[PDB]
Amino acid sequence: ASRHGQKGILSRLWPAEDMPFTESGMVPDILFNPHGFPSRMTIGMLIESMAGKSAALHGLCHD
Amino acid sequence: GGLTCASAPQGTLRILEGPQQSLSGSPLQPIPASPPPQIPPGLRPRFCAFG
Repeated sequence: ASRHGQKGILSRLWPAEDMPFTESGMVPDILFNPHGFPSRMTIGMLIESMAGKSAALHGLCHD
Repeated sequence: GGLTCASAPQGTLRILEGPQQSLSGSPLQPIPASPPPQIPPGLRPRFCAFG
């Protein structure tokens, strides 16, 4: 689960070489279907993703 | 030589002790409002591409 009520079982363990790699070499470790947003309207997860990426990038800690 | 009923009182006084109101200043908060989260100055990119 996330901190926004978005629960979900673990359905697969996707091999690390079959994951979509980014142009920076990275590779996600969680894949989250984008269809839980439209009906549940948890816009706080889409802001937490950006806040946490900015934190990990700048060494900061946002509130 | 006994006690008899006398004339009815003509008025009543009720005493109470009361202090007064000061000016309205309405000093809501030490550091007031919800101060906004904001940009650290300069920051700089902490990541580069390969090549």
